[PDB]
Amino acid sequence: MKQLTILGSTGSIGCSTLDVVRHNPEHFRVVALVAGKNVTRMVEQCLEFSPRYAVMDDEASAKLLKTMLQQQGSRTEVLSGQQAACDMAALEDVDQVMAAIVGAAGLLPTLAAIRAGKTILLANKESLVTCGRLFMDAVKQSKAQLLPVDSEHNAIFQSLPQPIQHNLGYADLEQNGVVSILLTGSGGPFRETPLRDLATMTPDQACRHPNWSMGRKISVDSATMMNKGLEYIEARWLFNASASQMEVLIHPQSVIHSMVRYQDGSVLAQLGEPDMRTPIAHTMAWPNRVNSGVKPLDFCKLSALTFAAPDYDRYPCLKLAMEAFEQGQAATTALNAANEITVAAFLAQQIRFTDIAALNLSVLEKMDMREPQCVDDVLSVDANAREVARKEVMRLAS
Amino acid sequence: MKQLTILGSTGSIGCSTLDVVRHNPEHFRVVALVAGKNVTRMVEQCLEFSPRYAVMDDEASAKLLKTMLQQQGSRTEVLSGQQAACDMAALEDVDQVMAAIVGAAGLLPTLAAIRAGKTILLANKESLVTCGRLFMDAVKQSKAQLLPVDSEHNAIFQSLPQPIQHNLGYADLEQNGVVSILLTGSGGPFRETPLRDLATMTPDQACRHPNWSMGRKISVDSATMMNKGLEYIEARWLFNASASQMEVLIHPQSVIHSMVRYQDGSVLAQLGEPDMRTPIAHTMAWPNRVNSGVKPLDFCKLSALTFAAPDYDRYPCLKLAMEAFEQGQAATTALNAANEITVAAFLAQQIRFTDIAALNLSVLEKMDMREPQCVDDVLSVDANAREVARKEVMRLAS
Ligand SMILES: O=CN(O)CCCP(=O)(O)O
Ligand SMILES: O=CN(O)CCCP(=O)(O)O
Repeated sequence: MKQLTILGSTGSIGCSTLDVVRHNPEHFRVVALVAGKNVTRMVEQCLEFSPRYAVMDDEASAKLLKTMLQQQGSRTEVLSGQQAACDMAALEDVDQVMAAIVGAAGLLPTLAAIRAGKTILLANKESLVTCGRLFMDAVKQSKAQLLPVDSEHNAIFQSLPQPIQHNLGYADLEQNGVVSILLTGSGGPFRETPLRDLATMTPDQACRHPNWSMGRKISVDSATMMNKGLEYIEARWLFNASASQMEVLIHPQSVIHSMVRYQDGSVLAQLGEPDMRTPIAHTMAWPNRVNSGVKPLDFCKLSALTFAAPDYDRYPCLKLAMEAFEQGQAATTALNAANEITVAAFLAQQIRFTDIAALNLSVLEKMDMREPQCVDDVLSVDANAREVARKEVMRLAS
Repeated sequence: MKQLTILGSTGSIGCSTLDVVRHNPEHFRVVALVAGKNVTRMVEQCLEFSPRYAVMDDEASAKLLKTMLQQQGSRTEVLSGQQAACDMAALEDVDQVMAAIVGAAGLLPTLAAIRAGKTILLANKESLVTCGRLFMDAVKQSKAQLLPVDSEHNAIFQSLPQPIQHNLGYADLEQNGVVSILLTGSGGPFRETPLRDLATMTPDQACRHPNWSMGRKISVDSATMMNKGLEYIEARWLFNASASQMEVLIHPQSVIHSMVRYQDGSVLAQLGEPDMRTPIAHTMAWPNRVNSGVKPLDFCKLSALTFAAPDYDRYPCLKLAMEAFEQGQAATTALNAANEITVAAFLAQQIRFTDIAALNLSVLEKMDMREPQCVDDVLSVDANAREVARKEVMRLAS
């Protein structure tokens, strides 16, 4: 049996993970849950799965949680704060850590799992994006295996040969017959919205994906295709791909999740319901398989599958991300940080949908700092870009 | 370097194989070519690749070939007949045998390659279909590895886990996380032809596939979906799949070549240009890859990808094949044999398109023989069904 620390347990991916545990009680045990402020969701999960430990980011949420747990008589112990999360990620009995915190705040707990040599179920793209080569070196240095949970990188992983799967980020694509990695592709809810209407789209419209049901941050990123931008950066580290070994396609139907192009002309792809339980279950059971709760994809009830090149006038954030990778790690760390601040500002009705790409661009220009040489440098660049992004947001606020 | 005997070299798959050798002269050498009666094509191939040996099925064709080769001064030696083909398949220096003869006539040379422990690039579905468990036992008994060349089984193979790839036909699908195998799917050139017009379709119309450019036999089988019927039978042996582990879909665009359904909801698929060089190159280079001459699939210039359940009123041959597998090996051997005779009769303008399924059904009913216990029994059943099918054809001739 394999035992779990879930980072970001109350989130969309966290809840999907627990649903896989739920369907496979004889294969998977949760030792620790880590979350932020959603106390009701966390109390549901603690009462259901009886984890050894539960961590909340702030102490007030931890107290509310503990009060309810000791009333019901739960054996689950409650802690709070970032260091507690890092300790939960490194517990001896833990085999796998689901890294599903949103944003760069997930970085330190994820790195702690990595240093403890844990199998990392990686669903926190912002951490690899913001940390890059330093993240990949921490993985190589330790006994840890990365297993991509994000739907796209998971599909790529499944469609890659074993020498790459077993040496992720360090193996040579070309020697293993890989020509390129095909990153798809939904296009968001406004793929067919007139360009000139984009600025009037509300947070609720942006968070309503036709196919996916995920968190608000990721839904907005899908709308701007910053999600694909972040995944483009991440895929380059995870799979050791150059710019010429990356293609980005829009696939509106979200059936194909991504693909790998080989030298003989073959393209290998993963398909399925747009449901995170599938890629999560893939990583948790790898190299075997388990039921994930997701039913068989019915090919006779599908929409016709299409593809299209991304239009950078529609999706300026994609351009920003792809070019940030070329500009280096400081620009990338700062882009991620800015986008966290501007997406939050959009969701809090402080700026418009199209202001995200505008202010992200502005922050990048105003950033003037050196390439990070360590994790502390990554965090200084992050914190600084957050400060500049907050100032820029105030630039377009009522 | 790997060295080749090609069985059926002058055919569509044979020519596609030689094109892969052509693009990879430093990886692949042809020791022997085996063909039938197409002397011009065979002389082209002998003069180009300078094989050690060339075999033609009849002695008159061998003579015409030899006359031209010794005029030009070629070192290639010419032989004729079936036993010669079997010897070519077992030469010491041969590493791989492309089994690309059409029909059950390919059986004996393919079995000779198998007994010699050769890597079998298997593109002769009629042989496995007609020989079944006996074929798979010959493979298991010897040192031979099957590598499926047919576009569909190749796609399945690429989309299967390594434990299955390395123990093909004997490994358990369910233990390796496989729920089912999804066999696709073109539907032929008459997929959208009114049912009532099918009977007026000519051989030239039947042989014009929108996507594939292959031999006449396989093109007619694609039109009736007997191709899928034969591939259904073959896939059950190759992948150790039961009836409940097989799904058959129409995919009109021939981009997806087939798929594998896993327990967590994942579906793995191979995609590409509908071009046999790709699956051929996959098998020849396995577990590595080579350029096959096929260019990268352009997803931005594709038709929208669709799927549909097969309609047995449109494709009665599919029903015949799927039910023949249940009826056992004699019925299957006899169905294949009948279909070879009736497809030939259709191409020779002796019967109509729709007469293929009718006479195939008739032959099956008239067959009354025991399940084959050995290869000789397989050939008696085959020869007998050919005789009955010829008689039935005469039933509807002018
Ligand atoms: O893990 C799943 N995702 O990343 C969501 C994909 C939505 P997009 O294709 O619009 O980025
Ligand atoms: O190897 C390639 N084929 O089998 C040709 C497929 C044509 P179909 O899908 O109509 O059977």
